[PDB]
Amino acid sequence: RGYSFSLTTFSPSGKLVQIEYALAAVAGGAPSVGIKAANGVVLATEKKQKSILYDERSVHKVEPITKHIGLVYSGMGPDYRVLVHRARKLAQQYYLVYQEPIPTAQLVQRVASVMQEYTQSGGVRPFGVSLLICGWNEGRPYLFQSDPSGAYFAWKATAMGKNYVNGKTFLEKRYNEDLELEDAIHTAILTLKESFEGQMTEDNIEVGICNEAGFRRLTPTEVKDYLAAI
Amino acid sequence: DRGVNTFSPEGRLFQVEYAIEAIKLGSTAIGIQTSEGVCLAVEKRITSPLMEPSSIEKIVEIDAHIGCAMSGLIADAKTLIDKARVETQNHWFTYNETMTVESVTQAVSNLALQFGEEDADPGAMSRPFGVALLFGGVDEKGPQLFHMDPSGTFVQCDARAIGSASEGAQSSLQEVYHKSMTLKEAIKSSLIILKQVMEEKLNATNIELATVQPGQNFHMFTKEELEEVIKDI
Amino acid sequence: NQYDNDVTVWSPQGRIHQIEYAMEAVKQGSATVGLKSKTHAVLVALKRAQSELAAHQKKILHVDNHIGISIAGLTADARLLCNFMRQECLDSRFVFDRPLPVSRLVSLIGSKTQIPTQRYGRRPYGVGLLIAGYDDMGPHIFQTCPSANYFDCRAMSIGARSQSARTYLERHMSEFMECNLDELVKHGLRALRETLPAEQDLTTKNVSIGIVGKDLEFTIYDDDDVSPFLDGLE
Amino acid sequence: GYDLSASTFSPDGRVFQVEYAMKAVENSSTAIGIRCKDGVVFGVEKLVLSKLYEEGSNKRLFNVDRHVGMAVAGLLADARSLADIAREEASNFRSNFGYNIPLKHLADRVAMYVHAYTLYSAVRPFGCSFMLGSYSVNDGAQLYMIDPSGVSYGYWGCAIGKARQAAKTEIEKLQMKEMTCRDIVKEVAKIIYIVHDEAFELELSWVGELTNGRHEIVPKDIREEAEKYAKE
Amino acid sequence: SRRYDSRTTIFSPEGRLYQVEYAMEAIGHAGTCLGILANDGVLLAAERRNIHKLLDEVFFSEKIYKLNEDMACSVAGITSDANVLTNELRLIAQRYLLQYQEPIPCEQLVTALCDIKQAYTQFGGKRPFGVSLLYIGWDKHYGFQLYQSDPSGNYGGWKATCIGNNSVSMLKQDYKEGEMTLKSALALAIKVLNKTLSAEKVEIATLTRENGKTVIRVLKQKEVEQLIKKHEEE
Amino acid sequence: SYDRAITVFSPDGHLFQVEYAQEAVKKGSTAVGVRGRDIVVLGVEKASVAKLQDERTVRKICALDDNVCMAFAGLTADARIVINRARVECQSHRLTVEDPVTVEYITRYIASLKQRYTQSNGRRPFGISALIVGFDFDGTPRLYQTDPSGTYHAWKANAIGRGAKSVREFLEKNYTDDAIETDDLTIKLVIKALLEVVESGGKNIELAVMRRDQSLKILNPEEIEKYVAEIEKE
Amino acid sequence: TTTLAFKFRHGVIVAADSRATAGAYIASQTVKKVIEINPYLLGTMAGGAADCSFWERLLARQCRIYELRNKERISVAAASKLLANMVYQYKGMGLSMGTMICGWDKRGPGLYYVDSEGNRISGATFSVGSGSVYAYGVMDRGYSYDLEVEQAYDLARRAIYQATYRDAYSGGAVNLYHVREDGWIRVSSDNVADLHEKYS
Amino acid sequence: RFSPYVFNGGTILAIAGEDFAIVASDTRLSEGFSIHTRDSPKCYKLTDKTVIGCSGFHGDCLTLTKIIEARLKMYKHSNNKAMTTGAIAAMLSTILYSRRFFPYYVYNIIGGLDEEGKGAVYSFDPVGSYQRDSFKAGGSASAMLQPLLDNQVGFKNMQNVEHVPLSLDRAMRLVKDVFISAAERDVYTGDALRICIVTKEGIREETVSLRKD
Amino acid sequence: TQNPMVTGTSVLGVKFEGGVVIAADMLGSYGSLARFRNISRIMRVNNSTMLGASGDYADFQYLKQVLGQMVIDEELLGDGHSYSPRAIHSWLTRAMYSRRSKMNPLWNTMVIGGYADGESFLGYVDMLGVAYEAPSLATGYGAYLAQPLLREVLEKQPVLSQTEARDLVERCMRVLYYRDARSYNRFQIATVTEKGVEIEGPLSTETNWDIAHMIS
Repeated sequence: RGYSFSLTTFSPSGKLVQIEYALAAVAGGAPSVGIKAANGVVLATEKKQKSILYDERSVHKVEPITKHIGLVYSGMGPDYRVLVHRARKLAQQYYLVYQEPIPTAQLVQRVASVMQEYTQSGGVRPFGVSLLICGWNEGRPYLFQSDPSGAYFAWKATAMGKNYVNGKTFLEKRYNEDLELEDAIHTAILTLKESFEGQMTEDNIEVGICNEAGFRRLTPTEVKDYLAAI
Repeated sequence: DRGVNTFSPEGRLFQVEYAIEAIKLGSTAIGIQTSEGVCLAVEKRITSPLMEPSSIEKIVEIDAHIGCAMSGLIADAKTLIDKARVETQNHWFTYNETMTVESVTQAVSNLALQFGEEDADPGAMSRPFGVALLFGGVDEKGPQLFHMDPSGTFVQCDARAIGSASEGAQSSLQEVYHKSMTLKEAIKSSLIILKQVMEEKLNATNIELATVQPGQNFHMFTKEELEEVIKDI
Repeated sequence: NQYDNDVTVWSPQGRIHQIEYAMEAVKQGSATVGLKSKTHAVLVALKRAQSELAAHQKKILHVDNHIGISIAGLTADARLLCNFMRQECLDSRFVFDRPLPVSRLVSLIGSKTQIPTQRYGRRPYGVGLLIAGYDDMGPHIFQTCPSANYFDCRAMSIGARSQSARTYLERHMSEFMECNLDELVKHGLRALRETLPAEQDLTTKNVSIGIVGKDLEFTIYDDDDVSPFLDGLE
Repeated sequence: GYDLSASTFSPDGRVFQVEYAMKAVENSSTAIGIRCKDGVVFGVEKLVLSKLYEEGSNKRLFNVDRHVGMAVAGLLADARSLADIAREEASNFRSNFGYNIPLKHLADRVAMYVHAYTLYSAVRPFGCSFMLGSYSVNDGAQLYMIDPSGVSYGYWGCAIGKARQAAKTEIEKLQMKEMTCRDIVKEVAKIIYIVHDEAFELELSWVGELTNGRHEIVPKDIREEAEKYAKE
Repeated sequence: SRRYDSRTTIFSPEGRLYQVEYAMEAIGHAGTCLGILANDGVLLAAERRNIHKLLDEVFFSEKIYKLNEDMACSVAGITSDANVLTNELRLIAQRYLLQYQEPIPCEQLVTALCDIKQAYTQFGGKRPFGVSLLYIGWDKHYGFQLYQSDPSGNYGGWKATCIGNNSVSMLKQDYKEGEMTLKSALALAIKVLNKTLSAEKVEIATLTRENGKTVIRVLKQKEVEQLIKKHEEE
Repeated sequence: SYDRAITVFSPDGHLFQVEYAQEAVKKGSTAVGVRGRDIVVLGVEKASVAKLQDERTVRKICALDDNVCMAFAGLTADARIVINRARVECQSHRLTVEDPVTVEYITRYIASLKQRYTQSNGRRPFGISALIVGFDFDGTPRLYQTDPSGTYHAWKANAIGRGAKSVREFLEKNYTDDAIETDDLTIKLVIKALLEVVESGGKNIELAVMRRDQSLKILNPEEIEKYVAEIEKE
Repeated sequence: TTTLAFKFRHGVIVAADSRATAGAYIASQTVKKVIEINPYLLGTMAGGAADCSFWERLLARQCRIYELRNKERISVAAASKLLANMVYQYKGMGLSMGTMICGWDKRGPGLYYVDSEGNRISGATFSVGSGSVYAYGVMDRGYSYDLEVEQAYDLARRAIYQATYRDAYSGGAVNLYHVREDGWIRVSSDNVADLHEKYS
Repeated sequence: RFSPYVFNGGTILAIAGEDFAIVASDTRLSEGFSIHTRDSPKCYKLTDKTVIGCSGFHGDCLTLTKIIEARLKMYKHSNNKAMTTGAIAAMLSTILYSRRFFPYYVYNIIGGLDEEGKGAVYSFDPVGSYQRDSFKAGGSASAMLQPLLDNQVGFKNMQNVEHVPLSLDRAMRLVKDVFISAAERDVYTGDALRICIVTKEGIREETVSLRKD
Repeated sequence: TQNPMVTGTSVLGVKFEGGVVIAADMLGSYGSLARFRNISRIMRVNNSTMLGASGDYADFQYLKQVLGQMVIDEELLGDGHSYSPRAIHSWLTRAMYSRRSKMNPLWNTMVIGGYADGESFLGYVDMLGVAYEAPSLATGYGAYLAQPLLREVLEKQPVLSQTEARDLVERCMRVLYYRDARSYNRFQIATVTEKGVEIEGPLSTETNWDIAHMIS
């Protein structure tokens, strides 16, 4: 049982062939924006299903890691769910040994640590989910993104998934360092509104904020509320 | 490629019939069982003359009354020579007696065709032991020498040649031995080494000879005994 | 031939493509013949001398306390398999304190050599045993094979050009279930004396036989003791 | 080269190491099993090679738990292997739960054993179709048949082997439900002698009210009574 | 299966290691961060990723990592691997303390990390750690010293060696080996980085001391705007 | 847990992984040693370490415990593992028998170790080759040269580096009895032998001597110059 | 059991008695309580008749493996050291033994003393055994390094003669060994009664 | 809490002459105060020329004879040579020692004859210490039979009787009288000793009864 | 040892010209409390061998499922070859010696008997592994009480008919009803003959309390 040989390896050019394919599988994923704001963040994403047939209260893409840290993805479906499982477990190891909710930076350390050995270690392919992190952690909010390589960077705004160059350029245009509450939600909504493939339905987007009282998903009556206030 | 535990479209294993080769590579050794002993010799093929020739161990004494003579891929035998002597003193330990030669040869040849890729813990072997050797030994049955293969096949032998001279020296040895020692089998075996000669007229620097006689235990020959024999030819 | 990485694969017709090729690897081995009477079963083997001269790589083996074998294929792998068969036959001497019956013996080695046929990167035990023993009923004789498929046979011959020995031995089954030891082993040696390359003699050197049955231990007849078995001219 | 490994699909979803094992029982002889109201009757074709093999040289009607049976088709090494681990499986059931093993659970258990053994490149699939069969006092004459794919179905008159293309037709035209197994032991020879189109030294075993949940090679008399269905 | 393995731990027919010198070409794609020692302490001088505004605050950067009170390390190549190994080697540092109550003289640490990284290129079939990271440090035994290592495994005292693209030859015409006077080492560092620049797109960090204990400074913002106007010509 | 058999027999008895290690020792430094009958002496033409090396950590010359010391040649990072395990088991052999550990035994441990990596499952046998010099309880300045096939020879020059077939044929020519004196003719023979290959010892060569179970002394480039000058003067 | 050993200018005498008790009933009057591990060294036994016999038996195996493996005679400090290693790593398990490891080597007469607790000391003279301290007394009254061969033999015979006379758990015979730079020899198999009539 | 040993009793004797070895026995195995059976042999025919006696705890005596029997067979066709007697004594010494820390509580005596033909007899403690002798009964009446054939065989504490070597008539009459004496005086008597006697031509086995109480 | 285990008391048996008869009382005595009355302690195995139990009954249910599973397993190999009562005795011996060898011992102390091909068999297997053969056996206090009546008649004549042996063990079982405290009235008597194993339970003992009214 098992293989115990790495399938991720170095090209003759000198680069990882599987990781750039993982960033291709991320770049073919659903678009998701994340905006660091002066008191709190907003992590919006786009839930377009096949038909109007499914339960849009069944699966989530905003979902917390146990205290005040939500994380949203773009790319492969269930590999995300594995990273939520591992991330909740690592946050609870940290909580049972140090008796505080985990600093966001350390959670990104350990999630980027567990995503690294799937670029090695016996036949496993890398995850191909570049999920991004939020978190209030004391004083000022944080935001990160763990690539399927294992790198991570903190910033003020980003996008990912489909056509993310337009998201990074557009958020580079419209960002202010004091831009703080629901205005961030506003520009997040008009970053997903940029493509969306049509009509901007409230059941096809969900956002999550970290407004100094724990990460919480937004109820579907609140997104449609600001979709009435467009 | 293909692995080690696969059979060849000829009929045998790949790694075994490849382990019959790298026995043509390497030095040549010969042995003659007689009625009052068994003589072993090997032309250990010194490369340069800038050097010390009396530390190329190709006649190795397993016990006091078993001496082996390896060839081929040298120093691959040291694990199974180690198993030969550890098994020897285990036999003397647990049973308080001497051994046969088919018990050490029985014990070593079990380790020959015992390898594989995916098996137990990685202290196992990958390639087969590419070293053919033969245990010259004296027993309470008789003096005898057991020619091994890398396949684990071991046979009774009284006149056996290994190494690169496994055809011409074996065919020469086929017609010159029938009777007994009477001191001249060791002088009619280096004569076969004298026909074999690769680099040098077989002086007491490039051949190692050792006999196992039932009166003594063994005798790894020193230099003046060797060149005492070479002077007689 | 992409079926060379190959005791996991199947040829597209039905073939597993190398554990029948281990059956080739015991067709290549030396010839032998065993048979059974109503009372005692015998084994007869000719021993190849690929050297100066030798004990000719002694074939038939003592495993037992009346369950004797006759190997024909790889020799180190044969010795591994008879250290298995030997050790658990003595284990059935230890625990149950009865003679281990021959059928359960050959069946559980038929389940022991069947495991590397199953799994990955492990060659089959390329040896064709020709085991023979006397349990409670008549003296059984089992060919087993590297394909782990034994046969409750009578009067079987396996090895190099042993098919001619079978076709002698197939048309002379009528004088079995009689034909005591002195005239039985003659009837097996003149069955063995067809696998030889048509030049005249079952010598005392190369022929080693084994006898097992009623009121006698599995007894090996070597270079000397085969000389009282002498007859036939063809 | 989407072949040669059981962990790799086809480009239309068809694991070729399973269907290559399926023809690997289609090149082996037949073994029919006929259900009726008092039990299940097996019958196996034999393809006796030489005269050197004696009667029952290779058993192909094994038994497992003193009531279920093992009419096998393919490689006898693999079939004998899963026969003995079926013996160990009913051993763990009877030792574990006390109650004598119902056959549906044994067929599902051996079925998922040989199926879960076809999910890995580190093993080959089995090359042996086989069928079970018994009845408890309140079970009904349960029999099941298991492919090398690992699928197990309850049948009435299933037939595996080389000539199952012929053998399924006569079992379908035979009256299936309401006869009392002794005649169908006799009638099994008619199926075996039809499907053998070339020593055919056949062999039968069953479980029935003449057995009370057991197995016997026939007892031995229908071998000289169902032999009298020559000339049909 | 043996058809699937990349076979990383194989010598080339030219004798070299294919997966190791592919890591050496991974350094030349992304890599900066030279290091200069003096009679006084040692400094790294580094480059960030690009001009992309969208970056709020790094506590330490993604380049300079703290290891003890008296050591630090900088990183080239693949940044996902080295993070792991630097936490790994950080563990090594602390357990030397647990074994010895010493602040781990840095050559012990570099030797340990190079032994485990050599162990990943020796066996296990995995890809090697694609990072040629380097180290600065101090011990009571030797002076201020920097070491430099690579994914092959060897290392050395590399008094002014840089890593990554555009390879250090100018430094081996400019470094005065006797005395260096660390302010002028900053000047030489912004010379080399000025040829290969405020703290938006540079990351320079020094190691100095006061009264025995070492001080690792990351050279906060306005010091870089001092040194960037310390040129006219260069 | 990687279990692929790497070091396998190809056809014509050629064990390709080991000969690939033979080019891997053919593509190294140029180590050389002389058994000079009361002294032993080494030398390895080093590269441009003066430009910016640290001479303390460029050592092809190490020390095992006090008397035995070796000069590896090839891959320069798989060697250091063999250095460490040689030092460890050398201290264990000081634990059991408590001797000034004989050079024969430790070089049998090195050759047995590399032969144990020509056997195990998937770990690439080393690309190093040693010069185990030293002494024993009674003088006897024995030299040993190992091999990636684990074959050690007790020869007296063994120039086994990269351009050292010319050095070993030179040392075949010019070592009979003129170097039986204390140190000067022996060290002159070594620095003559490496000045055959490259240039002057002010940048290139470094040596080490060992005298009668004391004082393993390296030679700084000020002292090497005197010998070089004498050789030049000739 | 009362063994004894002392070195001087000509090798070392190793002497021992020959009785083997079973608490109070005694088994044999003739026990070979000196193990001849090779024709250059020896080794004694001082209690736990299967323990000491097994561990000098196994010491004979290990030292013979050293003879084959490093083609030299084993140094006596190596044999005593590895004995102390193995019976050290069975310490506390009820193991009880004690021995001389004498024998000439390339440095000295040897005579190390290794027991169950793992002392492993060098020595000039020892006498381990059940009573055995009687032997200490009488041996250390007549011992000097400047002895010749014959009164050294009489020093051992009188020494463990009195140590077998006064002690209860000793007696039987006395064998005596004088090893030097050829290997051990045997000089006696006398019993206690003939020594008693020999010396009144 | 369990006491995994009992003392099933039994006394077994072996005498080494010059071409024979009288391995005596007894029969009655018994613990506590009730006897179990009167059939049980204690001399086991190992080879044609080696006979063990085996007394003490009977179940561990039995398993020990299974181990030394099965490993004698494991030797015999691993070297194509039967065991000698001293090699039986050696490997039984390391079987008895190999399980030391939960020991084989069994006193066993190995009779038989050597390679040259002269008889030998090896004695054992329950942890393994072999000495060759010409007497030494063992196991229940160990301290009862021993001083008689210290005198009538070894001739110790005895002046010039002009002692002759033993034979199959003097030593034959020397085994029956000591077991009727120990039948009188020991409690673990035996009712019928079965003297497995070994000779050069082969082996026979005389039986004669005792004091049955 | 740790708890009041549920025990029996005695399985006494004697062999006879013909077969061998063993007998035991049905009792599940929970340490001076007859907690289980109708409880069979006589195992049937294959048609030529029998088996009892005297000590712990839970370990006897363990042994009846491993003996039962082993004998049906080797029973369904076909090829004849059932277990002679050699092999049940020897396997049970090695099971118990290999069970106390790890100090986790089976606590029951049984007697197995059976009629082989030629003659009968009656073997004892102890808690510790003390195993032997005897013409007549008894376990527990029967080994103190039934054993004198058994090795008195069998010292006079070592040949018994079936009715003499059956009345003999009925009388011995009556004696154990009189003297053994952990003994119950009804008992299974059970005989294996040439025709096989048969168990005739349960029986009774005709008690003789006529000496009671002479006590003053």
